[PDB]
Amino acid sequence: VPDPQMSMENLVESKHHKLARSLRSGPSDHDLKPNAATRDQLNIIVSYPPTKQLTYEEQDLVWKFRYYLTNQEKALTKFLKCVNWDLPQEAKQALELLGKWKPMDVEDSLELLSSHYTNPTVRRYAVARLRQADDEDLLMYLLQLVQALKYENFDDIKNLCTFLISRACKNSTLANYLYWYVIVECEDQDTQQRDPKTHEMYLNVMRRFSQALLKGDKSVRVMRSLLAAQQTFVDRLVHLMKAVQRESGNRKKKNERLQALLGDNEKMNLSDVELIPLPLEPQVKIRGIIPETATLFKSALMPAQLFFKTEDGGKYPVIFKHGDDLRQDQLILQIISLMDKLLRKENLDLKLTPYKVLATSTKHGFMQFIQSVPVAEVLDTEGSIQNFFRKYAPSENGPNGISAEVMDTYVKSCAGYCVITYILGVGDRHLDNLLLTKTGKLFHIDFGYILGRDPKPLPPPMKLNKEMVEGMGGTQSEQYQEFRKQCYTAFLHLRRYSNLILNLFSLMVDANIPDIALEPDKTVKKVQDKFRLDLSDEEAVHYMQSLIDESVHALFAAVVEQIHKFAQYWRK
Amino acid sequence: VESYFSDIHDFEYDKSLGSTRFFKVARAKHREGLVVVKVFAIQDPTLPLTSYKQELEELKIRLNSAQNCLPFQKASEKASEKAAMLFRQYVRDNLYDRISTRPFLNNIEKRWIAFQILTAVDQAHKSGVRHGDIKTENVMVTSWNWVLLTDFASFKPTYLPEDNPADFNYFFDTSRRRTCYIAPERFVDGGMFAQRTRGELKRAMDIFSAGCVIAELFTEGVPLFDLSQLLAYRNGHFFPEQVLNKIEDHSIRELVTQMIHREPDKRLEAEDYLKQQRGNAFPEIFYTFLQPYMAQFAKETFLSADERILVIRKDLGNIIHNLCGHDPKENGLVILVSVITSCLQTLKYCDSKLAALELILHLAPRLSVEILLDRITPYLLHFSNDSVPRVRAEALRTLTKVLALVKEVPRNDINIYPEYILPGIAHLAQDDATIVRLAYAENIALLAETALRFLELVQLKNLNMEND
Ligand SMILES: Nc1nc2c(ncn2[C@@H]2O[C@H](COP(=O)(O)OP(=O)(O)OP(=O)(O)O)[C@@H](O)[C@H]2O)c(=O)[nH]1
Repeated sequence: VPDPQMSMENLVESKHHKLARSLRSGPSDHDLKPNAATRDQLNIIVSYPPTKQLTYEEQDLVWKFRYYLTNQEKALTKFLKCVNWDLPQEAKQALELLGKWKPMDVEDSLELLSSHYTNPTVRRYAVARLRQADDEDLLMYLLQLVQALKYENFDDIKNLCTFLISRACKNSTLANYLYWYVIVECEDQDTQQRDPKTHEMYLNVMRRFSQALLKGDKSVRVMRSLLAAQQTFVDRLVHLMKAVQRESGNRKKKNERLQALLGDNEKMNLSDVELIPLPLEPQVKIRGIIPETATLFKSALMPAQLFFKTEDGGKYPVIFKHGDDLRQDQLILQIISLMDKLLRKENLDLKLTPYKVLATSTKHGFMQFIQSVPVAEVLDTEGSIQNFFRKYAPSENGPNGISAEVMDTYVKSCAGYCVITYILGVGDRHLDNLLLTKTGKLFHIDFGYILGRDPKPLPPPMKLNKEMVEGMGGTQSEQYQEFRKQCYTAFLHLRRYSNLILNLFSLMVDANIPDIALEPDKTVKKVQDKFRLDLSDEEAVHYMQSLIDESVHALFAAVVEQIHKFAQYWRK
Repeated sequence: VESYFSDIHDFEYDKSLGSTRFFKVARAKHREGLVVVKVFAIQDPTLPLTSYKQELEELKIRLNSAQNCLPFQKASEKASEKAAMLFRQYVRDNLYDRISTRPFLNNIEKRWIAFQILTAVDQAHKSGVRHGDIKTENVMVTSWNWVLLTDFASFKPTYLPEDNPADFNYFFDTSRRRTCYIAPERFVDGGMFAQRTRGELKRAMDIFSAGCVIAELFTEGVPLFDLSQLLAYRNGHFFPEQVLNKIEDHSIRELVTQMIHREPDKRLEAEDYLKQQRGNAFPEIFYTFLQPYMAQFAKETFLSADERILVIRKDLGNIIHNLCGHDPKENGLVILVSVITSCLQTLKYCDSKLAALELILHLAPRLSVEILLDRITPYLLHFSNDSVPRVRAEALRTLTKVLALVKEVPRNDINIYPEYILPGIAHLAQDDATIVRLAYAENIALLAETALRFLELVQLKNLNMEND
């Protein structure tokens, strides 16, 4: 169909250009719809990562086209970043545009509560955006929301705040996670020394939370009593840990002391305690600790294995760690939980195993135990990962003698952990930190080295060990190809949500997580570097493939593991 | 992508249109005109590309007779030892761009674009072709608002696993927009998936795809489904109620809602939708005259811009009788203006240039003021720069008469007079050709008086709007 106007100037567009470019025509930004060229540029601008410094041209364009940008729910964040709050006329317009925008996604609404949005109408609005999220999503973000208190105006609490508190009084699951988060900040002595206004603020936050709960009904007061009971329980575990920690001797003597003390309800009141919601998981109601099963691990900090008696008479396992700062793991495991949720949002079930972590103090807390066998024991006892799987998930019809479904969970889970460990740059890649389950689930332990901190010379770029590759059947196996395909899928899916990850890390810049506190200004930036948003989709996949080749040929990785094994053998 | 054109001497690389893992699309110049080339890089030569090439040749033969269907005209297996290339005619605009390029499509143009999409699906089904990738990015629109569905990609995988969708980024998501116009039934449970690459498409599948494409047109460029909302649609976890509630036209909204239906048994045939909406979402004028008359211009026999103007001029009396009757009749005229305006920029003969002006003069009294100022006014000033002095004079005569008919000034043209009308003809008052200066002197008084009438109306409207 020959078209005569194929290569000719668009005369209708040129006409509107002459009238829209006229300085005599007063800015009618309400009816302005961007042309194709403006839309393509606008799409790039609305997609920028929060760390990218915006030029002046985007703010004037977005304002000029402010009535057009009102149809993008995700553009409210970019438009408001362009508005020059110093001009009251522009501010009145900026506040007027905000009220008409299509309500943005809650995932993006966390960005408006960061310290960067200081306008009280904007912050009361940001709370209005968070006000629409479901409690089930809020529980995934409460860790970040409480950190967001670092950016709020401390004076309104001493006198957005009402919104966060209002939801907790209705749902006990949120109240539990909120409560422990507020307690953790109220005990951080480092914050009291570095920012006494904030520490006193946190004292006010813990106090304010108590005041709001106090005004509730008897059932809410009962909720309060449970928190008071909760406080006594954690205090007992800390005292017990101190009594057990003071006992100089072999693991057996400490274990006997731990079990006897847990059993001695008359002195420790830990064998039989009042009904308390479990600190690690507020959805499970507990009656006490099982003394006979509490044991100390052979770690430098000797974690305690604790089995909690559930209301129904069941056993809920939890780990109490003393001597380690679990706040880093708490945030990270929250991030792992969030990464897992995003993949499932796209129906990409990577079979992630997000183990729960809860810091109960700046030095101790509860962590969920996931059934797994240490890789050091697996490698020492069975020789190869396939021998391990053949023993626990034998399937005559499955790949490599392992049930195809079990192998599928292993491949998906291995890929999921492999991608998340690349994204987070986990450094402490010792064989003690990888746990493998009989059902194929893979999870990481001991995140003592994160954000790229690696004491070893020439570390491999991605956590893919020769034993892990042999676990998938080798470079010639179908599962190894299925693993790689899932990695590309996950990389692209997470690349799409790099904005959410950078939004959450931005709220943690003022959170004294060891690897964040080392370079807080660069914390949000480090996550962006892992999203590699600068590469195209083709280059990113080419890069990921190159990454596997670069990681597989790193001969030096095997040498460092043997040296570490020799040092651990001498320490044991 | 441009590097692949170095081996094709009949195609000269022009611009890159997009790059994905599956297909890299670029525009090239050929002896026949502009062409879109999708280049598939052959990484594994053991792939049975001959089987796909034969399928594409079958598509060309099956779709050769469809007027609203554009199959791949050329498939090259070994165009280069590195890649196989597909060639098809280039269309001025894709539907994705057309929505944001001025003039903005009026209600009558929106109905016409929807009507042509349905006609393309109906024709493809009767011709034995199923699209399998019906999206707003594949429904092309020509300079005369003729819709051509292009990029028949029978090589794309038909079925995708629901549980492992990541494998769809190269098959379905080449453009990274996360827009999914695949029929819901084409996602299948991954326990089956771990010949769906080319499982025979049900007609109900294309109806689903057309509904998403038809929806994007009615949602101002707003996609109908995102991957999460669409997968949730198949699983019942998502429904694009917000976007569907965005279809302002109730008649167009009903048609769209039914076509993107998740259950194939509820999707009708393309011919049934045209019949169901005949006289409702699509006025009768589209079927009886617009489609048959307009089909002459989309035919293989090329009508030059000059010939098109003469053909329209010859039929002008019949067009007005068919569109206005003896007398909502203006609804059809918006579409009619598009045929003339698409030609004014390529007219070569003086006889045609005058004829084009005659058409504008006869149609001008029958168009809405918004259409007069937006679609007619810009072309007359273009003709005012024509090489024929008689044309420059007539352009001024035409512009003077057309503007005297403007009784209402659109909000976008309040300052059209001082910055576009008056400054646009100002160069005519000093033209080298005495006939032009004569036409200027003969009309300068009329142009000024017309602009003054406009200013008085704007002032009265502003006074009334201030008192509102
Ligand atoms: N203006 C214009 N745009 C075009 C033309 N050809 C393709 N495009 C656009 O450029 C992009 C090319 O990517 P496509 O592969 O066609 O995207 P798609 O239609 O979603 O994918 P398919 O269903 O496989 O065709 C799309 O936005 C097309 O709309 C053209 O001839 N003119």
